[PDB]
Amino acid sequence: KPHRYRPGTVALREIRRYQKSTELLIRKLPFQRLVREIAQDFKTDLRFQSSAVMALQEASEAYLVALFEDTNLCAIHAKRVTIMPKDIQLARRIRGER
Amino acid sequence: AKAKTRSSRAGLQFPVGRVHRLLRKGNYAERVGAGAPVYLAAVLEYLTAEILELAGNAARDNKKTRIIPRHLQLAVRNDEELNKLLGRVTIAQGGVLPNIQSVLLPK
Amino acid sequence: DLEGTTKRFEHLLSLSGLFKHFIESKADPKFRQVLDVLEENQFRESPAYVNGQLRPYQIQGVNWLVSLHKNKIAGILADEMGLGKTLQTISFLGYLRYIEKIPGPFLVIAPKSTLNNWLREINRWTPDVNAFILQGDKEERAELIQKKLLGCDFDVVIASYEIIIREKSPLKKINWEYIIIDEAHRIKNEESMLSQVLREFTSRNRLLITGTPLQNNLHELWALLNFLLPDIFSDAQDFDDWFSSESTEEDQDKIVKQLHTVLQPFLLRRIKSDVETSLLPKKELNLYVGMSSMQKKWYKKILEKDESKTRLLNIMMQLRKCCNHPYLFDGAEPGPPYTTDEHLVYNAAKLQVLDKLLKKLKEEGSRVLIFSQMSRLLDILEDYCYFRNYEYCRIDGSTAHEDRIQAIDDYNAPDSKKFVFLLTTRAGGLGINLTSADVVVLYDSDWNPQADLQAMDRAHRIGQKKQVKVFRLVTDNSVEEKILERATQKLRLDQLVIQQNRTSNPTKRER
Amino acid sequence: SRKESYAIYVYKVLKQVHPDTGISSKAMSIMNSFVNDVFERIAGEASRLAHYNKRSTITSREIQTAVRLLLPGELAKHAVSEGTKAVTKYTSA
Amino acid sequence: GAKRHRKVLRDNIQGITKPAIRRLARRGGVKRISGLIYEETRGVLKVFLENVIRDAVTYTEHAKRKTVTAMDVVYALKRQGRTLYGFG
Ligand SMILES: Nc1ncnc2c1ncn2[C@@H]1O[C@H](COP(=O)(O)OP(=O)(O)O)[C@@H](O)[C@H]1O
Ligand code: BEF
Ligand SMILES: [Mg+2]
Repeated sequence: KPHRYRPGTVALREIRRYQKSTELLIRKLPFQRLVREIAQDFKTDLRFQSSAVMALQEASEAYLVALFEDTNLCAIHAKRVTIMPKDIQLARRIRGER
Repeated sequence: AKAKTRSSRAGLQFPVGRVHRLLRKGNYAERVGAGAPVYLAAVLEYLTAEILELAGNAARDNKKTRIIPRHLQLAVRNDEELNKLLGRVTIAQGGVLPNIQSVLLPK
Repeated sequence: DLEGTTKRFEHLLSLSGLFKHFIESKADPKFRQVLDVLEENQFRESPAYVNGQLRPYQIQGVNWLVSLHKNKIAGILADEMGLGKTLQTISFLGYLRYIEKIPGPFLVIAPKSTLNNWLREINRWTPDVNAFILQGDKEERAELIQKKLLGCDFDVVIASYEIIIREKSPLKKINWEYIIIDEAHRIKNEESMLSQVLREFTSRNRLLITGTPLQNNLHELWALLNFLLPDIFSDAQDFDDWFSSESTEEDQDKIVKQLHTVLQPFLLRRIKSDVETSLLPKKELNLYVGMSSMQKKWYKKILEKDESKTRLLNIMMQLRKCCNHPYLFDGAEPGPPYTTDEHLVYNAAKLQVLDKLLKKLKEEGSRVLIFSQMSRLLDILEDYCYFRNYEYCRIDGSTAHEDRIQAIDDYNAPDSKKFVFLLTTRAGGLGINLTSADVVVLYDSDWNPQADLQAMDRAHRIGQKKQVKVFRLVTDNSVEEKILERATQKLRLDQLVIQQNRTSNPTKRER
Repeated sequence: SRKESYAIYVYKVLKQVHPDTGISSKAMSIMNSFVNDVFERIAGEASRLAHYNKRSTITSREIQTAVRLLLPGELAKHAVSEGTKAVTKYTSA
Repeated sequence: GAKRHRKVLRDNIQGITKPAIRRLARRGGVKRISGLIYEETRGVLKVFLENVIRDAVTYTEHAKRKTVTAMDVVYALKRQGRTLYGFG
């Protein structure tokens, strides 16, 4: 029979891995074109610095990261272990961000 | 006489002449006291060492010889005083304190 | 080393006193110690270990090559493309294998499209040499590494541009005999990473090879030249201001003779026109066609920035794509079913002449090759090839390794009905032979004329039994006109010296 | 172009605390980043207080109080000493 | 034929992939994830982005440039009270 792990043991292992890791988790090429997409609705035809292009992601992640752990707090208080968007929106509302 | 740096005169390491210029162009006031560039400049040394000493401590705990932002991230965020101080500071490449919720631990 | 360095100068100093001047123009290690003491004080029979006949100039190149070996001096086999220079090398490797009886470690480099040919020709002519096509995956390259490459169970190894960079570390530990470099065009840049991986290996000789000489600049010339004999020059701008760029200020054009005089006994050029080996030249026509009226809307929409709300970060390319093909701009094809009909040839400027010429060459039996810059544009041609129901094979950048071989074989198969042949420019034509074809057409022009020359001679080599009829496509009243003029500009700044070298809102609140 | 920064002084203080520990460059940039911030936050805070009492010249009285305002708890307590010690040392010297 | 138009479906915002999203969530410490999160995240991240980007671009023209600088965006971050160290 196949040796499948109990579901979640893998995830806790994963949770450990990244919490020691420090690198980005978002692919650069998809990432910057997103910004290059966005710039058009403000001013046409800008020219981005990679340092700036890089600098975006950290805020991009660090922001979303702090979001996650708060959202994780939600289901726990809501006595869950699986996150719902209602948690996510809730924090942002608690963050007063709507 | 003989030229003697103010930082030496205070027995400090930080360049006070730099800041007294910087305060002078910093447009914080049209006049500036003399010990103020001094007064701050030493406290400047205090916090850097305070963080640097912490930066040294964590640097040892993985048995490295050179300090990195992850160490810096760990140190300040492991310090409740610094973390309270730098709560609106996000650290480049610093990563996160490893912390798993109690309820995510398996029965 | 130094004995060879003394022994190199035995042949280097026998030329003009210019080498002493360069040694004394350094602004100096102990090369002077061995220079001062000197200052004050075959096989022309086409050897039959090959299986065939060597051409007369081929033997001369080999004999010239064996002289460089006996001189222990370096050089560049710069003979014009398609003159059987591969046979010259295969004979030369036999020269070392049999006359001197040293079958050893050898390293040769080919573009991805061409690794088949060199292994194919080495088997055909000198089957006694152990060579591999070092291809495959990370694991699939490993069993080559430890089993045969680490086992020293080979003579030559055939790899690609990037593989050696992927395999620099397992290759340093093996000292080589030559680093055979075909189509040595990536080395034009010193900072091209392939250059820094090749100055690290340790081979007794370093035989650089090309199809075309330097492309643009004297800086480029000694970029090829500096890796030839590095301990001799060891200088970058010293070489440059020594010659002062063909007298860019005085235009004496006589100091160029000094450039020619050093390189003539140091390097070898032969041209196809002199020793034909094919006895038939090639034709060329530049099919100036008007830029399509249908796309004139979008071409104005690019010039006047009228379709809208996108990038123009490189107006070069944007006009270049419109100069190339209209449907490339993501909306020129409005059909949700994306109809495939005569509208494509209708809306396109070129394809109307292409449809005419394809009909003519179909009846004439001309086996045509098509070159282009945009792989995406080739998709449309692939679609339009489906429309006309022609057999063909599409080679593009990074298709496969075995697919390249099989598509080449089917196209070059005897009596191959594959009437057309889709191919790129910078991935396709860098050494392959297509003598089954006669006519080669460019859809678009490239900012590199020698590459344009490199590509065109694909079918016009040894083995071409028909007249090569070139039909370049240039758009009338277009920016492509300036590129070709600039292409000529880079052409004539280079051809003039090469010919001398051989011879000698408000109030609207939402609330 | 010339660019002036704080690396050398930070490098000196490190060898005061850890005379053997090395350092990266990016983290040094962080330190340069950090120092300028706290440099800024104190000064404008220092400025506006002089505004609050309508004075025109910034001295240590100004500097110290905001340090008490800016640094929390023990750092403010300890650093004021760090400030206090140097000032008297300077006036004496 | 008819293959020159067979892939026109980029539509960037999914470029932030589910594997990354979970990889992101895994670093954050979430053990199990709803599937609608991925899309909802795409909204939260984007709406975040321009507000700075607007502010980030908002600088640029005022200094009469055409190339966004990190320092520029560095100031962009400060204004909403999330400061970063490490790009000068
Ligand atoms: N002396 C010769 N005898 C027989 N065939 C030759 C000879 N010289 C060239 N050829 C043929 O001409 C073609 C030219 O290919 P190659 O030698 O690779 O030229 P290049 O190296 O310039 O591409 C080869 O396929 C080869 O079979
Ligand atoms: F003339 Be060789 F094929 F580059
Ligand atoms: Mg040849």
